[PDB]
Amino acid sequence: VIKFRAGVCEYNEDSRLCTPIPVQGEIEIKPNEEEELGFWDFEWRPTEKPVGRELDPISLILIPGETMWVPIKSSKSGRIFALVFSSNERYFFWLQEKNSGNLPLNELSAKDKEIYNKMIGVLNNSS
Amino acid sequence: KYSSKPYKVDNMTRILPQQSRYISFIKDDRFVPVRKFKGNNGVVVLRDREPKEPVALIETVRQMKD
Repeated sequence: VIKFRAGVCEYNEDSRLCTPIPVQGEIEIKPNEEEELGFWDFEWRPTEKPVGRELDPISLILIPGETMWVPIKSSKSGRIFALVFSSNERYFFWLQEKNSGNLPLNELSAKDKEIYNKMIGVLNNSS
Repeated sequence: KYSSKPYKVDNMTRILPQQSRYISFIKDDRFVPVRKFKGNNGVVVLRDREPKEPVALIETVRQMKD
């Protein structure tokens, strides 16, 4: 329905700083095959599988009423998408296009008002 | 034309039946087959060396379409 471009980083969490790696990947937003789940799913397009780590076309599910949107968790990097789960093996995303990075980042990821009206509205909406 | 001592080049090179005879088996090239004597024309075979790590990979057409 809506095309989107992103990537993934490692799982190591110490200072909440994960350095992205030039890995080719794409994620798409589709509710389900039969649309019987009631919420949009985040999948991974089978583009490239770099050797040296574990990468497979595995899907991802979201739980409404739990995950909260943090604009950025990192004081060094930028445009780090933070979706908080419970023991779900979180998968961090990143925005491919670079609109920023030359200015201090507090709530800035893509747009303060635009992004705030996206993930919050989808969180409360459930089918 | 003539023949001389073989030297190493990069991957995906055109090899004639007279060109393959001088291919040498060295652990640097990771050649460990069962036959142990090769260099004829056609496609050769490389037996699994270390199961703990793969040898290498290059982007091909079959990987995407198959």
